[PDB]
Amino acid sequence: ATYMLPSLHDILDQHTYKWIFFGGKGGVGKTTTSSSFSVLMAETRPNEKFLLLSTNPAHNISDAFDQKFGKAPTQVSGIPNLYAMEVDASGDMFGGLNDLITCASSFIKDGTFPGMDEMWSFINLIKLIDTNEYSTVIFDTAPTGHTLRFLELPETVNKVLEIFTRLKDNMGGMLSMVMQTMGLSQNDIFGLIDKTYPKIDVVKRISAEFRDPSLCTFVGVCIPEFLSLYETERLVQRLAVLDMDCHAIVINFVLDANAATPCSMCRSRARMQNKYIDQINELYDDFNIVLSPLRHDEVRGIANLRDYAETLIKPYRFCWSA
Amino acid sequence: ATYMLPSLHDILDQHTYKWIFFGGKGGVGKTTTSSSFSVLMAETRPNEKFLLLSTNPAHNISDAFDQKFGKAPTQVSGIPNLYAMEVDASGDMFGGLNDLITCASSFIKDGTFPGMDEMWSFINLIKLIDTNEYSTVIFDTAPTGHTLRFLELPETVNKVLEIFTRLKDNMGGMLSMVMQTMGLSQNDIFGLIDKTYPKIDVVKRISAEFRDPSLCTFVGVCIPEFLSLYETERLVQRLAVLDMDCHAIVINFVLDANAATPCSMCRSRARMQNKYIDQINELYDDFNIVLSPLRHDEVRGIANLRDYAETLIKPYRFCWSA
Ligand SMILES: Nc1ncnc2c1ncn2[C@@H]1O[C@H](COP(=O)(O)OP(=O)(O)OP(=O)(O)O)[C@@H](O)[C@H]1O
Ligand SMILES: Nc1ncnc2c1ncn2[C@@H]1O[C@H](COP(=O)(O)OP(=O)(O)OP(=O)(O)O)[C@@H](O)[C@H]1O
Ligand SMILES: [Mg+2]
Ligand SMILES: [Mg+2]
Ligand SMILES: [Zn+2]
Ligand SMILES: [Zn+2]
Ligand SMILES: [Zn+2]
Repeated sequence: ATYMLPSLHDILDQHTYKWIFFGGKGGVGKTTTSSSFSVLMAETRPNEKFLLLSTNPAHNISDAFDQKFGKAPTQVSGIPNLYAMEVDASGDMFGGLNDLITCASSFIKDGTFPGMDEMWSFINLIKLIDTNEYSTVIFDTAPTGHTLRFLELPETVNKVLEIFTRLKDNMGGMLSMVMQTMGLSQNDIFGLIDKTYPKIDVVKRISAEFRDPSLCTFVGVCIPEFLSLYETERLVQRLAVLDMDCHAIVINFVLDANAATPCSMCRSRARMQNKYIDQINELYDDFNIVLSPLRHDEVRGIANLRDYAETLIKPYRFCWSA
Repeated sequence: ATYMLPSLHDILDQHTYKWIFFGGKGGVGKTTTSSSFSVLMAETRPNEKFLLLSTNPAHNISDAFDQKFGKAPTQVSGIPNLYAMEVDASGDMFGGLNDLITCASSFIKDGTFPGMDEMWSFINLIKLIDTNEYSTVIFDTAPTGHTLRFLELPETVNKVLEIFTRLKDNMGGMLSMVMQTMGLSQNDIFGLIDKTYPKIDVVKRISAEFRDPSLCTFVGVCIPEFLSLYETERLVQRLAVLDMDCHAIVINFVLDANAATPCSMCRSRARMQNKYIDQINELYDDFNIVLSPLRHDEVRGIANLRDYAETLIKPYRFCWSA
């Protein structure tokens, strides 16, 4: 009843995608899967450019590729259309606009809203992306429970733009209060609003692309174990709240073993995994469910990232397959 | 040359310990190991009381124990001297002191130092711990790269107490500025400083216990793979910076396989693990290195947490052991 191909081949072939996120519990393969998929995209689309971004403060993209990446787009050895970059947590208009915001917000209740650094980090990031003309950006995220980088900016944008309105109108005398508090002219304050409003508008427009299922999708990564399914349920619910598309899950570390497998370790673990794979098949029956097998070695270097990518688009046949 | 028992038995038997942290890369077994060890402590010391705290916003202690825990100490089924609690991120003196701090700090450069919520979260936590009289608190931390909860408060304490000094002395007219800015009397400001200074002093005294190797130790958890050793090196360096003791690592998911093991998956993976275990044996030759074997099933429920704890103090004999 509506066979979903157990692969990311449809995502790979959907060239409208501008933003692709991979996420899930600690240790499930976010870095391995995002890195492998970004190689697959780059090698199948050599006439386009791609950016892999780590937003996990525990950056592991360098060690996955066995190549030193930095805080600026770095070209991947052997895949010259692929760039990788570490994004850290949180010009001089920043200082001025921030002070204007923090002062003006304290004129109303709950007026200490966070993520003004976030906004400026993100404005910088759009700088790079338009300049270098990437067709798609791939995110290697931090584990679930760690706040999703950039995904709440639409609510930040809204509070800033309403403050801009209040100041322009002198709503309840906020402008007078700010001028008298900061010793700025009406023209100084209007100058800060006017010069930065286009920057905010860009943030508004790209944040909307996160919520457009043609431009953005979020791929879940999990292991077939109680705690990882729990974290996956909570990631899927949080993405619904944020109006962001998630229709694909990669189940990683899948054992190629059954009741007839000699190894008693692989045999019993495969029994455990079977319960949780069936639970995922049931719960997410409209998703692409990709079975990424346990490999004989860690997934480091392009040869390994390439082999890992093959099972993202060519569904692996397990001894226990139908 | 200085045989370290490959177990946590010395830590288990060291009753001076008040604070024990478990940490490491995403997915390596922080929750499993902290939960198991906290059961072991509670069952070996039934006449004392123990608190297990999750500071991973992705709280998994409930699912590890298969018991619902909340935001207040919850008594563990079958282990009545053991309590478990989820600690979330960030009375009315809070609001007032915070406003006093944020105002007074802007009178000097870099005067926007973070973690005033942190401090108040922590003051609350010491409340519970002294009241309920726990001999030891065990922390299930967030992954490496995620900021270590409560461990930077000594530097927060210092900036607050110097502001207190400045205000008391009217250093460079900061007191006048604050009185005129906030419309408080000298006596109002002195009242806020005097009433909360004892609260700060408590934070100062307990933060110091984190840095006393008789009262506090940090146990590393890793898997024998490149990325996990990298994250472990970076956790160990960060704990040196913070003057916090780390002399124990648990290597988890260790395969009981060698060249003679029939299973080609377990045989090759054991070859990979062997390289990284030898690297850990070399690099951390003054540490307790505990080998926690891969188990046939996920570690959920007290029976499993108990079995897992046995290999924390009784070193497992592997087919490949000396
Ligand atoms: N299918 C697989 N078979 C074998 N090893 C794998 C597989 N997938 C990932 N690995 C290895 O497992 C480890 C964990 O993977 P990875 O670091 O990609 O996870 P993560 O979700 O990014 O972790 P973190 O939460 O720490 O960011 C790595 O050492 C990686 O090489
Ligand atoms: N030795 C082991 N053998 C088999 N399964 C294990 C072992 N240790 C842990 N597990 C299982 O592996 C999974 C990951 O462990 P756990 O959740 O404790 O790691 P963590 O470091 O707390 O992860 P996170 O970074 O998400 O907080 C769990 O499903 C747990 O039951
Ligand atoms: Mg990662
Ligand atoms: Mg955990
Ligand atoms: Zn195709
Ligand atoms: Zn003993
Ligand atoms: Zn096996």
